[PDB]
Amino acid sequence: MACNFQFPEIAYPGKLICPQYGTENKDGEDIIFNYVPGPGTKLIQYEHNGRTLEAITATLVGTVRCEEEKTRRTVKNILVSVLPNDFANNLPKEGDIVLTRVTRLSLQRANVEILAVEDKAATFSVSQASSDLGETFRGIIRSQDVRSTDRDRVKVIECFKPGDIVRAQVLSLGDGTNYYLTTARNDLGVVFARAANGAGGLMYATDWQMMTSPVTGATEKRKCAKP
Amino acid sequence: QDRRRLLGPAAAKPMAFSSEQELSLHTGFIENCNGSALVEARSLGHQTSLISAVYGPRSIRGSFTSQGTISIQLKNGLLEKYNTNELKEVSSFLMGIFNSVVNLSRYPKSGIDIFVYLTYDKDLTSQISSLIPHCITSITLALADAGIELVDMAGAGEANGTVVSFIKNGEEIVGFWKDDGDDEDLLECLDRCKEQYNRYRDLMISCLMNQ
Amino acid sequence: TDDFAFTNFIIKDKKNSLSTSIPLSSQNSSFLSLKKHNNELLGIFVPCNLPKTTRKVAIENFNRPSPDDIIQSAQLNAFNEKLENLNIKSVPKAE
Amino acid sequence: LETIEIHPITFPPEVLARISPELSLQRHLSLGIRPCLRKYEEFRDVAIENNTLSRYADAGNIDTKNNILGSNVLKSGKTIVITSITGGIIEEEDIIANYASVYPVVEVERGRVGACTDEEMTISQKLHDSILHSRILPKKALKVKAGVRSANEDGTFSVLYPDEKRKWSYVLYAKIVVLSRTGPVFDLCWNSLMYALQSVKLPRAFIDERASDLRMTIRTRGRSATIRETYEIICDQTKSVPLMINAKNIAFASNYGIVELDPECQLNTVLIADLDTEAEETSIHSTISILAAPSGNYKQLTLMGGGAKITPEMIKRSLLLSRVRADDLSTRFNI
Amino acid sequence: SEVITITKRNGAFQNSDSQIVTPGELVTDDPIWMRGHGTYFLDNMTYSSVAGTVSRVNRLLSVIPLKGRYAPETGDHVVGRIAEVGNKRWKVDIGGKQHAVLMLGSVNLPGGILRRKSESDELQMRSFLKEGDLLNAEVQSLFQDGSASLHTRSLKYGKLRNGMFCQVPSSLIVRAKNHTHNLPGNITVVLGVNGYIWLRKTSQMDLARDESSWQIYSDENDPSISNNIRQAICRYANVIKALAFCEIGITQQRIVSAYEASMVYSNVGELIEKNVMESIGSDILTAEKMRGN
Amino acid sequence: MSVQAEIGILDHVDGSSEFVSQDTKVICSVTGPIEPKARQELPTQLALEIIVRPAKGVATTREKVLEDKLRAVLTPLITRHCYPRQLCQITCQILESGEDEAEFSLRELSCCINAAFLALVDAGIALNSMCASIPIAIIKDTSDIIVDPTAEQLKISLSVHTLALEFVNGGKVVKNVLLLDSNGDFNEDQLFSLLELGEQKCQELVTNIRRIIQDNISPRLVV
Amino acid sequence: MSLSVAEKSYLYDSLASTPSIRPDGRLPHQFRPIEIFTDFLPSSNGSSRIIASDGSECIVSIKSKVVDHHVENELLQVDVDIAGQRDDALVVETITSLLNKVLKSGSGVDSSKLQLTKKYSFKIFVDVLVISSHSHPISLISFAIYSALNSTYLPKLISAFDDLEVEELPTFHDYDMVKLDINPPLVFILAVVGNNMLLDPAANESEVANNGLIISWSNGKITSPIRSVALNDSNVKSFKPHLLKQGLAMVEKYAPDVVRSLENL
Repeated sequence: MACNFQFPEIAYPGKLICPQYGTENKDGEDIIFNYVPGPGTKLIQYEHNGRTLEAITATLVGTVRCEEEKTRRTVKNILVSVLPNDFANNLPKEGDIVLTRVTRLSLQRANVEILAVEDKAATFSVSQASSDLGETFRGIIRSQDVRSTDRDRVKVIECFKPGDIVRAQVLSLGDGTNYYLTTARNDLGVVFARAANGAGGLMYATDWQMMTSPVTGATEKRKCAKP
Repeated sequence: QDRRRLLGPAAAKPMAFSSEQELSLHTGFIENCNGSALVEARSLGHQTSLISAVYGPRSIRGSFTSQGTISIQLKNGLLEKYNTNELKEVSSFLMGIFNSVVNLSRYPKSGIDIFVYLTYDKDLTSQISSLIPHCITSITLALADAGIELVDMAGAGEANGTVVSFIKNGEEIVGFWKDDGDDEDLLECLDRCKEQYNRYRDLMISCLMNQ
Repeated sequence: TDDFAFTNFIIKDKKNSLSTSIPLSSQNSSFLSLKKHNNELLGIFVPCNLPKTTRKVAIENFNRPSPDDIIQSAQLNAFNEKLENLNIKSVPKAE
Repeated sequence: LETIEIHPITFPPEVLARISPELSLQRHLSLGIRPCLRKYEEFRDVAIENNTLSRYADAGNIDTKNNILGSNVLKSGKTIVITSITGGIIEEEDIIANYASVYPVVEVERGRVGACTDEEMTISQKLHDSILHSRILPKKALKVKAGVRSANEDGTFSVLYPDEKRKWSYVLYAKIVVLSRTGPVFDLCWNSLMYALQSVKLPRAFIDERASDLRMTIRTRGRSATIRETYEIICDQTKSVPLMINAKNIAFASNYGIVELDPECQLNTVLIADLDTEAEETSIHSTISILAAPSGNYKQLTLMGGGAKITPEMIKRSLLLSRVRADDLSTRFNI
Repeated sequence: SEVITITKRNGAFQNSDSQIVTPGELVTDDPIWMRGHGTYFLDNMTYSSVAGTVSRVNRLLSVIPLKGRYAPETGDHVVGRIAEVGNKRWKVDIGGKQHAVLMLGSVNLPGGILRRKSESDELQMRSFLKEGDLLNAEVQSLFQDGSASLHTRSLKYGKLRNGMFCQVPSSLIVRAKNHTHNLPGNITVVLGVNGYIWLRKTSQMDLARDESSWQIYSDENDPSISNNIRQAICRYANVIKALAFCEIGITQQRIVSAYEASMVYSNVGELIEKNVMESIGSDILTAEKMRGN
Repeated sequence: MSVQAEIGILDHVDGSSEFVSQDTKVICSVTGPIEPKARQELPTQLALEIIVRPAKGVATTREKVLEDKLRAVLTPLITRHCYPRQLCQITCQILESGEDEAEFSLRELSCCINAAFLALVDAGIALNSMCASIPIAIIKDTSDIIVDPTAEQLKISLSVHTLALEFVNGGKVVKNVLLLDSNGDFNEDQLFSLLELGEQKCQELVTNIRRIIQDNISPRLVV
Repeated sequence: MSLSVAEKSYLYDSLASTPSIRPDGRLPHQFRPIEIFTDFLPSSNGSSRIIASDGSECIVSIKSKVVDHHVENELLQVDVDIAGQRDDALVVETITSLLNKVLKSGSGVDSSKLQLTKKYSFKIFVDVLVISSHSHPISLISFAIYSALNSTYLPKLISAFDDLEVEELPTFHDYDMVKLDINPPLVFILAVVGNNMLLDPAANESEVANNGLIISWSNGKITSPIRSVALNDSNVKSFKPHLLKQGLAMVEKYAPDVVRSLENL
């Protein structure tokens, strides 16, 4: 896509998007432009014409979209990012959500196997990892992130059990041993669970901390997901 | 026999015995894999089909690693017979090219599992040198389809059992192989293989353009 | 205009020209291109099992909930009542 | 309560299955369709190409780097099965021990770096087992004899045929690899095996004059028995006579599921034919595998009643579906 | 030759008494001595336990090792590198029998003096110090495990940068509290007790004796390292491999005399060859005999 | 004889049994609920890791096919949700097959299934229902069904069939069929004959195992 | 990695400039001190112990059998085995391949110094034990094989066998050995860090290098195998035709001197 007067509509690996520095006069006045890559781009080095050249080169097959982080006019910083199963294009990282399932409950924490990563929603992907396609990796939900209205005395047994399916945002990468989750927001928590502590009817959220069993007649308390 | 697999009678022994090419590409044709490619090359000499599948980015947690890594399995064809060691060499070769082409820094704790299936090779008329363009064509396509970052598309020719891989429009070389070619082929081969790379470059770009 | 702009143009035109745009003769004896387009059940390389449009009816069933649920992701009264309980508690934190 | 909301947003089918295959399966089931979004009693279509991989694919080319006896590529859904059948040579009614078996390796690729996994090994042995109990290959057929290959001093060589001391039988393997398994693969492996087996030819085999007095001088550093006779037998594929096989005992497989639908568990007994997605493989615990042959003979039914109700009424319908599928495949590829 | 050195041999695989170098042999039956390290006993009869000499260290006549793994002590200042990064400590490789510990109450940090870090996380530790990074740290208390609690706490202490690695046996350098000093050509050697040697261009912290506070554990390689600076460091590290080779002590004056003696040869790669390493060590001994020490 | 069963014979293991069926002889142990391995931790479920080891030679691929067959049957027999995140290792050692191991697995399998039930009864792990399994062949000489066949009768088989059924509400109402593995040629009228007979012959076997466990448990547990 | 971030940049700068000074401080044509020790097995045909300056040690041993060669298409078998690695890790088997191809018959090595009559060849069993590795072994193995194969003594034939002498197995003289002359290749490793091409990387250099080029010298000239390799994963870059042509030129000049010094001890 056009963003100025030098952008390609369609890009591919190894194809220039734009020069590292630009210029155009808007209102009789030059505006130096300073381009940097983000995800789906790299700034790659070159020599051409007997001089060093540096340039913005697409890495991924897609539409060339502009976004921001922001001579005798300001420099304006334009990030360059070419967005295009797709677990090969995201790994768990910050600001991606993951779909996780509790593979062990513990005193101040919960090991939760990652079965899927959400696109950075309306655009969703599924992890290639499965317990039937082999390999596992896990991240941790802590006692501190369960809620955030009260959260330093709400234990994870009071809100979770094993086998519950939970949507959580990856808070940080953290330590190399785990991914640090947060379920704190009002759109994260248990997507669904099964009554009778993970053995009964399939139950869904009917309050933000109660899931009504359709087969026992009773509420099974949790932390819950919301839209 | 063995505990992990059935191997039938063990005192039993095998049977004793008695641009000049067209590459047509395909992708995204089988699913349980993040991207796949198919390369069939036909030539006077021999016709060949190579399948590739690339699995992951996968997380490899319980350890922090400086950056990601690439792991290459070649699998012996069902109609071609090679020593395990040669497959290792070629795996090692391809890894060192891919190390240079795939950018690895957007992905901490990464291992990528690449599978090269060297399924069919058939002569109508070493050998392992000849299929290196085709392996490099296949795998690149697959990394592109999945959404794995790449510096430039990787691609190579074969001139006289000599394989030279370039990126950046013939300008840079990312690998060199010579095995049982003739002494002082250097100019002929580099000129001849540049032609080949520029020619298969655009083919891969046009496969990626139907999607 | 600038020297930068000219070099950029020469390089970019060089890449664009590299690809060019030739069709591809198939000459496919493996039959992979039909497999790629599995399509419906009235397609190519599929058996028939429904004489109706298989996909479209499924898609339609997708289509009826999605605008309704995505917009009404906090418009129902349960959510609105719950938002107030969060919002009241939320306030002493901000201030 | 009574106003409603707090159900999460809509997830695509795949993502829905990763989240809960129990859930995703039942939801699909209510509209009357499989999770692969097709009706219960349709299947996956089967496309084969044969002799595109075998040694004997051409008549004007016999090349010595090839030895593949019979071969098939079979594609169903996205799941592709490549079968190669390969010989060896071992010097040696209705009784099970007069029928022989293929000694397969079945290799499955699901993203596992290995190829020695518990899922693939169980397949391969069970597969040896099916071939035994279906009675396809009588041991008389691999029991071949040898003629004479005598070289002349007339600068010619005569390899003399019997009508096709010691005796020999062949053995049969199958190297079957699988790319992008999405459901139960067993039946795919079995379908392709047959088209291959009916494409198998066997090399001819010959021996020299005074074979029983040819020497072995290969073993050394004994201790006695380091000079002896041995038989030595090359195979020549300049002629190959085709496999003698029992057609009646050819089967073609199918796969079934038995599952229940409950309307309060996506908040009787329902029959699915064949399984294609992850969601179907995961949670259709009651399943019947049938190999049916296309005259109303059955060479295996295996029911695994993993928990749910089975009335035999479902079993009675599946044995008919399987023979009619068997009849369809049969006529479809004329093999 | 001109281009290669080959020490030439063929025909074979390779080329008195001393105080108790076999355990199982009777050191003493005295019950007041031999109570310390490198002995064991049945009764008071002590039969050695290691190889070495008997000699009085401290208050006790004791078997003392001939050579062995580096042993930490309090007051030592050592140069060493990160093996592991944890949630509460770095594990440090000093070349000892196990790893030494370096932890959060014991570490100066770039961005202040202790700032840029508000909670413990394995990440926040890791950003400053990566595995394999090299850093000069002093021994805070020696524990009886083997383990040594280390500390960085000055603005001279912390990362070693702008240099080249060199390494020796730890028993062929002088044992002192400090041995880190300026040498001619204005390079500084940073020389621990553990055998690890960093040689770098004289920077602010070592230039202030004759600092930094945002560069304590932050990565930075100056672009202002020049030709003659680099060559000085190659020659310096080489002459140090001559005294190492010759199995004598390394004192700062031996390095300066060695450095100057090596200049009859005009190219720096000629100074790793054996014939020359023996000449350089022979010169220094010759200087020690003429001088009187 | 016909069948004999004993429990409690092994003492170091959580539960155990010895199942003998004529020539065929299987001794079994259930160990657990015990501490999971990390690869065999399942979230809400008890894990099963079953091992079948033949008397002659060493276990191969065959015993994995058997493990799957056993695992199928055992997963709704043992209450999975009774222990979450624990493993149970069931180790079934065959002391005599007395037949040919590759060729026929009819007696071998039926015996393992029964010794597994008993061992689990001794173990104390929850069991929803009674399971037994009986071996059924068809011999070519009369071209007809012979129930609970001997080693000789197996040789002259044209086909062989094991069935296992889940026994509730008095251990006498067939709830479900957990297995019916019918190998060799059969046509439908035989197969429903094999169910019918199958039903009654199972229910006898259930009576006999039922009886055995009472008699052996009763001097132990006293009041 | 096992080095510092700081250390790698210093090196990169050091090496990449015009002088290309490095911890040894060699110009690009010079080689570190190696020690050749030979003939220490009286049981083997020939044997070799080579100790290098990084403290890397290879031991290379030559055993044999005479065999009919018309049922064989291989005469030299390399088995490589690296202490502290198993018999099937990727690097070990890739080294086995390289070495087997370097030593492949009729390709830079004789297949007529190993035959004693035109029906019988000696199958030379090269068996390589690496005692300590922490740098690449292949160059050192190449150099060790040279000294070995010029220390390889074989059985001397009793009498001039024909291929129709009596048509029975060849049979050796009891004591008398034949010296084996045979000129194996010498593998030489070149390293590229910027636009600078340097002979013989040390460990340290290998860890910062963009790529290297393995090339071999047989018979007074350069010859196949030619192979590029990437001597890290994480400091890798690409390179130009002109730098590959300068590395040709460099070996052609500096190789001959080395072969002649190594040949006579």
